[PDB]
Amino acid sequence: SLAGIGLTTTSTFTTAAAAKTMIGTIDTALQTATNKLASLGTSSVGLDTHLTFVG
Amino acid sequence: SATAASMNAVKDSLQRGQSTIDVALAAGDTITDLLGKMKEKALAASDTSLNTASFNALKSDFDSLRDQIEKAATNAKFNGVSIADGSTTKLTFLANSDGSGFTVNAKTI
Repeated sequence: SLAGIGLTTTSTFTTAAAAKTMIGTIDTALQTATNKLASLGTSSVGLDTHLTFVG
Repeated sequence: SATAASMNAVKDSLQRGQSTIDVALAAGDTITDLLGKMKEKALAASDTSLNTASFNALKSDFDSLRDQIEKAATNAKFNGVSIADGSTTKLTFLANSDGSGFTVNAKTI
């Protein structure tokens, strides 16, 4: 969620200079979001493997 | 005829030994597949032209797969006794109506 990735809701850029830092903020947000989703995918594969073994 | 009754007693122990080894073999097949996948991950990460943000993903994949191997290994027990976790050094089953045994060493995986 917006708090989770550090975006901070109701956070915009009022001038043409805050956008120069918003670029980097969105880059970091995208990086950490993709990392979290990769971890979730790994966990799902683990659940599948263990289910097979339990069978 | 007492001895024939004793043979009837021996056959069940032989069958139980078979069962335990099947459970171990299933877990072992899963473990070998996981080890192949881990080798693939490590080989992919050994590249020096790689970005800083892909190395972390490959490392986390590696760590997940290692934890998976550990779980798959410790769960392979039949009737509380197992020959793949490493709990005991060998299992001895009945093989003769006088007590002589069939020995199966332990192959920890």
